[PDB]
Amino acid sequence: STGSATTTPIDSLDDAYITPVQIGTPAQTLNLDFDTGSSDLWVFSSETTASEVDGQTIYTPSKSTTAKLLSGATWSISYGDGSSSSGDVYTDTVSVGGLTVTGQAVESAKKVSSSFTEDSTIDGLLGLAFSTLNTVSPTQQKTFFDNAKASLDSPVFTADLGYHAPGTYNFGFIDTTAYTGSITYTAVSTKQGFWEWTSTGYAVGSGTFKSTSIDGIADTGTTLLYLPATVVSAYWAQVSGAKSSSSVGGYVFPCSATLPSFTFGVGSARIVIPGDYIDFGPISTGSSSCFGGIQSSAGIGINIFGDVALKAAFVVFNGATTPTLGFASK
Repeated sequence: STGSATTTPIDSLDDAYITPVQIGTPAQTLNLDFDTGSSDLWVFSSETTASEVDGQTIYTPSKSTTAKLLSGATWSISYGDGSSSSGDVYTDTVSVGGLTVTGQAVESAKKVSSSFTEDSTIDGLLGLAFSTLNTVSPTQQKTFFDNAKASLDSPVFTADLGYHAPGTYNFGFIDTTAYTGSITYTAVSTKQGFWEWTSTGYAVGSGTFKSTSIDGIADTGTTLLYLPATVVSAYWAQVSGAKSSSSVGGYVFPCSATLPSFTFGVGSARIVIPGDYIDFGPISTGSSSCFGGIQSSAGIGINIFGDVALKAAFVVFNGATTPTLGFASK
C-alpha cells in the first residue's frame, strides 16, 4: 500500500504545516501537525476542557462506530517549546492520503496548554519519531508509521515541505519526480528516539564550506533551524545590524536586509537554504526588527534541523531494519 497527502502552511510565515487525517467511521477529518520529533497521535476532542477549545475541529469518539476506549490508558506530553497536552486513549481507524491503519491509538486530549488553544488551525499532532518515545501508559503505543510499515510497498515516508506553498507527505514510496539529482543517504541513531543524524558541515552565503560534524535531529514539528552558537554567530555576522536579543529571545535583524543563504552538508552532498527562507518577519506587528530563522541550540541540548532546513530538501525517512535519512535538492 501507499498514501499521499498534501501538507499546507498554517500562516504566511510557514510556522507549521497541517495535513488532513481521517479518523473513525464515518470519517472525521482533522488537520494534524505531522511531527517527526515526537511519537504521539493526539487530537482535540469532545473530551477537551471546553475553555481550552477555540476554533479547532474536534474528534468525537462516541460518533465513531469503530472507536474503542483503550481501558486504563493515559498520556501526557511536553514539547520543547514548553507546550503540553494530556488525556485518555481510544483505538480507531486512521487514514492519511488513502493509507488506512486499523486499531491506531488516537490520544484524546482532556487538557491542552495555552499555545495549542490559541492556534485554531492545528487540531492535533501526528508523531513520526520512533515509538519508544510514545507517552501512553501503562502500555506504550505505536506510531501511525510503525503500524502501517509492514503493509507499505517500501518501509519509508517522505517529507516535501513547501516554502510559502503546499507540499506533500508520502508513505510507502519515493516520488522520483519530486526532487533533482540524487538522494544522499546518511546514518541515523535511534538511541534518543529521534531521526538523529550528523551533518558534515556548513557554509554561509558564497563562503567556503567548513567541514565539521553537527549531530542533530530532522524535526518537521519545529519551525526553525537550531545549531551550535559558533555556527549561528558566523551566519548572523554576515548580516549588517543583526544581533542576539535577550528580550526578544534570539537573533533579530533589520527587516530591510537581504539575507545570505545557508548550506548544510549531507555526506559529500550539500543542501542550500535560500536567504528568504530564514526571514520570519517582524518581531511584532509593524516593527522594523525581524526574527531570524537560524537560532542557537545552546539552551536546548540538541541541534534541530526544523522546517527552515527541511523545506529546502526532499527528505526520506527510511524505516528499514536499520533506519537512515535521505536528502535531495529539489
